[PDB]
Amino acid sequence: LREAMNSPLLDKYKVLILDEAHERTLATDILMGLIKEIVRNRADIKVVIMSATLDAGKFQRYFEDCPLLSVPGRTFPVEIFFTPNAEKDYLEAAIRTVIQIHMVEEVEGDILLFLTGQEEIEEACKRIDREIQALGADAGALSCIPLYSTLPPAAQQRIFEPAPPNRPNGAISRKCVISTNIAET
RNA sequence: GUUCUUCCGAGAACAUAUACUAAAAUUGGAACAAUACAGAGAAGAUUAGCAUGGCCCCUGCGCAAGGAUGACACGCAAAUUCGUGAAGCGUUCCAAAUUUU
Ligand SMILES: [Mg+2]
Ligand SMILES: [Mg+2]
Repeated sequence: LREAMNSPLLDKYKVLILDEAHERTLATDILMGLIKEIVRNRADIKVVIMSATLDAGKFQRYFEDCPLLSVPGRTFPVEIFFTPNAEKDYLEAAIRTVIQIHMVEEVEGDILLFLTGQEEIEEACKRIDREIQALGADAGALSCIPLYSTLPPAAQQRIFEPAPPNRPNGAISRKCVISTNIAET
């Protein structure tokens, strides 16, 4: 967007590629419109709008029914789960969920819990620490790591830390990263 | 006033205090007749009665018997006095998802 404001037809460019279109950022929304305007005029320049989300081909219309290419490719399959009734206090549920997983799941792995913000990610750390201090020696060590966009560098760097070597009884120790949408994308 | 005295115009005896004192003038207290109008004790109703009480009477010779069982009684039915533990308070809140030039 900064280049176009000096050179409206993007004169240096032959093939554009507007990646990650799903994120729909103010930079991107402006671009797309001007770039469709460019697709008039500079009638030699290719445009390849990529999106990583499956989105309902609204992009396909917008650009004069341009051809849509679908490419699959995840790495592993994921299991999805729901609560059958609707819990009325989600943080009490989330905290309770973390403990439940820590105790019952036999597979090694870390827990990534999505909360709304620092008023909660700093509460959820504390309260989850309380119940693991209650569960004592049998349960594996759970390490609770907050993660939000304004943590200083040293506090962010924790997330790279590996789990304990687990307790001797075979109880799986785990890292629990509690994070806003910074862990989403 | 009437009977006696006489020197004669006075004397003596008898007789002794009635009457809400009115032909009045004033000033009160009871019961009558009845216009339009409704219903007179007893835990639904139809209804004998006998009591109880007292600054309420009437008829009755009356300690008999009657008057709506004479009437009234008919609710705010409030009268010697407390003992317990919680909670506001003594004046006082509420908070940053991601991120780009
Ligand atoms: Mg009766
Ligand atoms: Mg009678």
